[PDB]
Amino acid sequence: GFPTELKPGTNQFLTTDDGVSAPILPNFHPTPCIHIPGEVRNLLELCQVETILEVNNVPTNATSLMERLRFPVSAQAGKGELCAVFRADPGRSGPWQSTLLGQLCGYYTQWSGSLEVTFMFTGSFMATGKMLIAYTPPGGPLPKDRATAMLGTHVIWDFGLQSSVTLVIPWISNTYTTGLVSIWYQTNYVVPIGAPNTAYIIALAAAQKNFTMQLCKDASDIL
Amino acid sequence: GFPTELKPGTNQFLTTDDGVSAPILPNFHPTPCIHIPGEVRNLLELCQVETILEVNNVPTNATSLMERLRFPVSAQAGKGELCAVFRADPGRSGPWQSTLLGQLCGYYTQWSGSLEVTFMFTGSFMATGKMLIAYTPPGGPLPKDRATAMLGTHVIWDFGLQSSVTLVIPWISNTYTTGLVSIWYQTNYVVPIGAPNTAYIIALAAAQKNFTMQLCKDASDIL
Amino acid sequence: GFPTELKPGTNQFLTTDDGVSAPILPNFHPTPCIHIPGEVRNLLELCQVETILEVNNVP
Amino acid sequence: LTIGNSTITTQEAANIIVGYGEWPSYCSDSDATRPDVSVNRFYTLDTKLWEKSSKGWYWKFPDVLTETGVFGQNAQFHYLYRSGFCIHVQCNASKFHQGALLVAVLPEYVIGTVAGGTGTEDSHPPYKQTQPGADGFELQHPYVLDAGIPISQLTVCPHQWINLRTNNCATIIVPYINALPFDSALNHCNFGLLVVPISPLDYDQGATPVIPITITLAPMCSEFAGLRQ
Amino acid sequence: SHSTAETTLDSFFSRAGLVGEIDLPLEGTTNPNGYANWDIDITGYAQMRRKVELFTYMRFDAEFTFVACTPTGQVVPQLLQYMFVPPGAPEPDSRESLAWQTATNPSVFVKLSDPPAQVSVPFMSPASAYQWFYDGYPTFGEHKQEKDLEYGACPNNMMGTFSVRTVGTSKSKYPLVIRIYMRMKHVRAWIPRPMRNQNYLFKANPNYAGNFIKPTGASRTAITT
Amino acid sequence: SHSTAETTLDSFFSRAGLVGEIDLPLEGTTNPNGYANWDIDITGYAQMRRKVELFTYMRFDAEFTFVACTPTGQVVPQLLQYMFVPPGAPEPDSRESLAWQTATNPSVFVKLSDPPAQVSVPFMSPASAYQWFYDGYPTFGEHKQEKDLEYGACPNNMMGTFSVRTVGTSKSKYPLVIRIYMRMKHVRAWIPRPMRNQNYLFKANPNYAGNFIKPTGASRTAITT
Amino acid sequence: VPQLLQYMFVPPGAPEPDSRESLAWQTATNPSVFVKLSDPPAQVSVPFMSPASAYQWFYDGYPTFGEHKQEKDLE
Repeated sequence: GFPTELKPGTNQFLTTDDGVSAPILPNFHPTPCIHIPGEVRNLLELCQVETILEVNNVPTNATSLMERLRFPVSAQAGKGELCAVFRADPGRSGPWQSTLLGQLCGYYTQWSGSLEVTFMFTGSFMATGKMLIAYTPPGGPLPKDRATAMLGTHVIWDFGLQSSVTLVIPWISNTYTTGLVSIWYQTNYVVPIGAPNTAYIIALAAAQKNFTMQLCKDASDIL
Repeated sequence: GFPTELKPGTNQFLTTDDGVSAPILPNFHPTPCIHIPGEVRNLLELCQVETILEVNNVPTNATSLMERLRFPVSAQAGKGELCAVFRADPGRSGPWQSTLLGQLCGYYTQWSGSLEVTFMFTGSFMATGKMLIAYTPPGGPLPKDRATAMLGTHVIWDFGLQSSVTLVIPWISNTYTTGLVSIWYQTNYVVPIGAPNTAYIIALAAAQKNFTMQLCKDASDIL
Repeated sequence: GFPTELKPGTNQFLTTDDGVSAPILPNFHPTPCIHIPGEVRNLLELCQVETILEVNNVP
Repeated sequence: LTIGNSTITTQEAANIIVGYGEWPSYCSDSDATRPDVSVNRFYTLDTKLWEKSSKGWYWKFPDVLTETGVFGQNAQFHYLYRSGFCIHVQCNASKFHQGALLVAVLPEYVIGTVAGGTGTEDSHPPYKQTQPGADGFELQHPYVLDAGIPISQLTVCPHQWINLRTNNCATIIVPYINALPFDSALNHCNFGLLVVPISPLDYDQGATPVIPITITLAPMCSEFAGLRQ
Repeated sequence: SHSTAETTLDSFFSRAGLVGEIDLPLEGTTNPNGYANWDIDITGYAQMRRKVELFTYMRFDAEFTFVACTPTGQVVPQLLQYMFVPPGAPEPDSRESLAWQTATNPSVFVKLSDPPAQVSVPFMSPASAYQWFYDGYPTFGEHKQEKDLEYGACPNNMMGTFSVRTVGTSKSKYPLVIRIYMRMKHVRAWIPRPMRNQNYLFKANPNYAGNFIKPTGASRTAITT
Repeated sequence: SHSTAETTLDSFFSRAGLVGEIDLPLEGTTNPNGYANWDIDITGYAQMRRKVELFTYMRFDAEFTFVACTPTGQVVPQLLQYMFVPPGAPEPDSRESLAWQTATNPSVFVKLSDPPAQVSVPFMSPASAYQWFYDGYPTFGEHKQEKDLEYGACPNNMMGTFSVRTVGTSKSKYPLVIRIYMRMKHVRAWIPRPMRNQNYLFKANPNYAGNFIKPTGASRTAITT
Repeated sequence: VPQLLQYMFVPPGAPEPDSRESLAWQTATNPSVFVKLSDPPAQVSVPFMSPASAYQWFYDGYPTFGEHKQEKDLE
């Protein structure tokens, strides 16, 4: 009875449409939601939880899958280099995808931020020494030597102080693709007579406030 | 004349839809509803009315259907056991479906609550004795003996006091399927010379405030 | 449920029509537009700019 | 703590963690006796053999305590039970010992048995596989915990890390956490205790090859309740 | 749900249930004249009868829908109109009866692409409440010397009937199947009666069988549970 | 975008994804009776199962749409009605079963020109949250002397099923293909669980294969990057 | 003609479908609308979702953000 010409897009079906229809049960009402002690309103608080990282993914056979979780340190190495932490890319395959944060970012496309890698010392009681952490800016290649790592940004890590580590940016410019953080052996691990010459170290990573994503898209590679 | 694209679900037909259309008689108006003395606004008040229960459904032939309504008590039994009241399940077949409350709950699915079974004593005038009622918590099996019933929750019933019976819960836990209430012969029915040795007892059940249903669904088994 | 007769021009398609529809991404929101120093709000200011003219188009 | 004849010393300068920082609340629905004289004494679970080849231990709660202990015998009377748990893990090591143990509590930890062959056809767990009693069973492959649950994802739930360097003992208070305040006692598995070491025990020859690890528990909120059935 | 508004009488009783199918084949004996009349019988279908037999007197509004389709589920471009005949007007007997000319009923022009129309009739019964069995003597006189056939008869209690016919001079070339869905909206209880336990044998009389049965005899003995 | 409202959970999770196709050919063995019942299984499709397995307990409302078309993408003038059977009512077994007569479900009369109807059902599960694997003993007694087949069984956890059938007495002469699109609107997290890394082998049990694999082994050596 | 058609957009993150039975057809993020050809064509709107702040069809510079200039730079 009211004048209206057929406008385009009335019977159109949308994949992302959000509409409301009459309930199938206009008389049976759902029970009220009771209070439960365990309560979470945003999954993001769970998203920035700390996660362990599996570094030693070098083996592949089933006969050596048990020691993947932890990696050893050896005193045989002297003034050498243990391992270079891979580029902080939650999307690229490797140890990153094994992490919960990597599985989170596996459904997204872009990610930009500054990452910190914390280490807690687990040597012997009488063990002493100095271990040195250094970060390399993006674009620049891997440092050639311990001296090459030292001539850039450098952070002193003492074995008696655990959490003093902080993220310091090398430099900012005004404009491989991304840089990586590496560890070098400043002093070989030394123990006296009667103490074991090997130990294990644990690596853990977390998410900062500046970590965000802008676009959501449904993309799962596995399975 | 007004822009509008065809939205999904315009000509959709719903089973539970509630709509209003123009009356077939826009000029003939129905007569006003006059006041009548008999008046009920909610059928629930009728729903929690008291109902009689038919216990002795043991016979099945047409030649014994007359005494179904009442059951006798005999003095020949001494320190025995008359009958175990069936589990309070209005849905399961048996004496429960014969009740109005059972017919009510026959159209629903779930029901949870605590039930009380009241007995009014109808022995002889000079008859005396003590009769004992005891409830068994769910999960636990039927008590083996009168002593087994006594060692649990127990309620003393005197023949001079009729309505003192009340519902007392055995115990609450923090987690067959449901328990049943049973009656046991504490003292055999005794009458002196010149008095009859048999009598009849009546059983009645009602609904409490905590009795509710959440979901409605049309399901009739008969016919 | 509401009375309405089919008025002319409901399903009509117009070349110059300007309508709005639901976004394809109701949960992914575009990033806010940040401030940049170079800024123009009307192209007309560029329209009345001075221009050189090529007279000798004889060859 | 000094309550009666009990006199023990513990360390109050440790990291006391509480799950979400919320004590259990009481229910007030209608869907339907706390002796602490001879039951409040501290119970010490049998010591486990912490050794280099030790893979870990698991325990179902309160399944293992249904009948085994005094908690078992006084739970055999009440149909329902609910109480808090006092986690008591301590490290006793010398200046020549090394290691790192990871202890966490996982609500609703489902157990998975072995199922080989090309065709998926499983049976039901038997009595001893469902509850082995106090004997326990050592995990064959803890890397996925003999249940298809890899260790890398155990951190998602509230957890804490054990470094024996500074602490001598660790006490964790986990409240009575459950989705339904009224639930079955002998049927539903509330949670389980998993102890998975990360750094294997290390020591030179000459020291004790096994470290006595102690697990102690106490009812924080003794409430049998329920009805006799 | 958590809110008690979902669990109210409106959602408990609001359910469009099947009442019957109108058989109008291409050829047949029942209605070869191209139309049919269906009296509105609530006692005809067992489950709705069992629902309404809990009460006696009540007050509700009636809304009707005519869902018509072929036995293959397809639609055809044929012109159809749904017209209700009031009880006062006599039911049409011939294809050209004057009962088709009731001016009181408005008409709506649509096509089968448009979903079926909705029609509502209020409580127009002369009495204040429904009564299917009439206890007493309809005659209001002293006549009790003849054969009183009026016992149980009620020539005043008809609520009317529906008249669905094929519009047009030409006979329809398609077979059709019509379905109708009913539900009660406004329910009130005035005079309660016991809810029936023994099956009825006839719809127009409360008569029963001579061989009564027992609702259930699963319990073999009172001792066993 | 610039506004953070576009990047919220509603747009992150609002996406109608395919759940399955209902095969109702002109002739066949699966459903030769002219109707079918499809149980609502969230674990059946891998990606939505992988999405929902991040959490355990949650609370959401369900909205269903029935998109039906021929394998050639054309429409036919056939009358169809979508009717849902409650779990309490038994699933219909025969073409003339009484389960088709549920009065609680209203009906809508439309044609295929009208786009598919939208139907919404709230959270009607008896429990407060979804649980697909039941840990414990469904029997609430001391019976542990027999063969306990109930371990993992839950005869109370069915959410119901859909009943789509060809309306009419005549058999449908057209083959049809039905597609259904699902998305969750209101999402809340109560009890987190680790997100699955190893592939499942069966849907009704958490069992796995005896030969475990590694998520990725691209990194040949730790030295190389 | 009475044929059933649906318009579905694939996000750049999701790969383009290669086969008729590819999993790219199963993107849950896109709602679906059921209509017929009698209904005029549907209207779909997408905002500016480009990662940059503005359009750029010709890219001047080196996409590689390293010092690699010894090989054949096809980028």
